[PDB]
Amino acid sequence: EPLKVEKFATANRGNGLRAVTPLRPGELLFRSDPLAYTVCKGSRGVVCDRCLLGKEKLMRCSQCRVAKYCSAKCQKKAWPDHKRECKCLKSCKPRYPPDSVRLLGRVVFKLMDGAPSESEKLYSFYDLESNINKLTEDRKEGLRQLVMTFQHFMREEIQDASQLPPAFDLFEAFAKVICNSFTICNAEMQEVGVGLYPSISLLNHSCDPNCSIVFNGPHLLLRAVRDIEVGEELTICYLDMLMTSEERRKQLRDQYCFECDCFRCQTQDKDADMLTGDEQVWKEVQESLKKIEELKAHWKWEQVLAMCQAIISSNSERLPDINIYQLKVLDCAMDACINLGLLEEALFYGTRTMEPYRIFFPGSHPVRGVQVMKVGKLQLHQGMFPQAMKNLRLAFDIMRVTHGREHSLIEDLILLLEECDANIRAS
Ligand SMILES: CCCCNC(=O)c1ccc2c(c1)NC(=O)C[C@H](C)N2C(=O)c1ccccc1F
Ligand SMILES: C[S@@+](CC[C@H](N)C(=O)[O-])C[C@H]1O[C@@H](n2cnc3c(N)ncnc32)[C@H](O)[C@@H]1O
Ligand SMILES: [Zn+2]
Ligand SMILES: [Zn+2]
Ligand SMILES: [Zn+2]
Repeated sequence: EPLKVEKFATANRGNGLRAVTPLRPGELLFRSDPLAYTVCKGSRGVVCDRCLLGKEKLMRCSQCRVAKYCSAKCQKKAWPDHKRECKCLKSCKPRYPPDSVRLLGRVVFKLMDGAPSESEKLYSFYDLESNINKLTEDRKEGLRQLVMTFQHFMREEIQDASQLPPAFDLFEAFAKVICNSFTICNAEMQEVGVGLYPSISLLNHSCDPNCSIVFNGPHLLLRAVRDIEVGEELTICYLDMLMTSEERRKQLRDQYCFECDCFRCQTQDKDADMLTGDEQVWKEVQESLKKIEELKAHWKWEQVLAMCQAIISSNSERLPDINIYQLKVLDCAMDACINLGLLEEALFYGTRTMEPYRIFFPGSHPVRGVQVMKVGKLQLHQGMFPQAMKNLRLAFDIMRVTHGREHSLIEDLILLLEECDANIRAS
């Protein structure tokens, strides 16, 4: 069709997107490649720099020796967007720049040297929100340091403003990046990358949204996850669902410079359940998760598992599985076990997440769709067919809404459903 969405000017939250026509759950609203993107710090050399797929088979750029790739095709295609950054990268090894700086380098190369980008159809990098009049002095110091890091990293390819676009202010561009960066997760919901998607950046936040985004490599799909009326603002949740209203407050302040007075934030919706169990215990668990989550972002599965087991099967006092810190521990342990092939133990943690995930991810949410598929997949390969089929159908009922036929993972689920169904049919 023409578009199901259009940019408009909201009353109190700058620009927004709104429905042009009524929308149903699962309808594809928009799709976009990035303006610019980069692999994350902790997944560097663990995933293809370009398609963001994992492998043990990864060849690597001998020029800079920082880029890794899954294929000759991926190395070659990533050359135009990695030609200019190439020199700068080698030229500063091994104190590597923060992701935000590498990301902005690619933005600049792309605005200088690229044709207009399809990702900027509804809204461009130039139009993005900076919140400059809301930034705290502490935030500004932080952005100054990013500007100086950028001028250093980029010295070879960029010495002055004629090499940057028309009047382009680097302080403002980092301001834009802070509140318009998308985290790119792979099919298994692990963080692998960071990109800008300027048309998608019109979406304002809601702690109970009507839309969802999902990624297939660097490609982004925006889908409705509820019914939406003509004229209704389109929204997505910018944050992890496993957070309390206080945690959301801090993050929405610090990164996005706004205050949320939605129903959930006004009522502290779910907050008491999330923090059930003994406070001294969940305090330490939340402390240890810093490290467990760091190890995870670096794919260090045996170490993740060791630390999770010391919590889950601790000799000292334990937490309910509905406690968010406990829950995040169980999830990391599950993922560790999957990636280490300890499938019975993976299933044990996975099944325990099921009921909390039902509660903390209401309606249709891609994170729940994927977790349910994962558990269903584990059961399937232990011959637990009736319980598998149950979970695979549930995953399909979520992911037909959240991922849809345009996302290749749905094809994988379809194969699992046909397999499980074969088994039952014959039994
Ligand atoms: C510019 C304003 C948008 C900021 N937000 C996002 O970029 C975003 C949020 C949540 C995401 C993703 C991206 N990425 C995905 O692949 C979808 C899944 C649902 N999702 C996560 O699970 C997630 C949860 C908390 C932290 C980071 C995460 F990636
Ligand atoms: C990705 S942008 C969203 C588009 C933005 N409103 C614009 O005008 O370009 C993120 C910024 O939008 C604003 N924003 C998003 N959700 C909001 C909300 N629920 N209430 C108020 N402001 C919000 C904040 O300025 C935030 O830093
Ligand atoms: Zn690749
Ligand atoms: Zn290179
Ligand atoms: Zn809220």
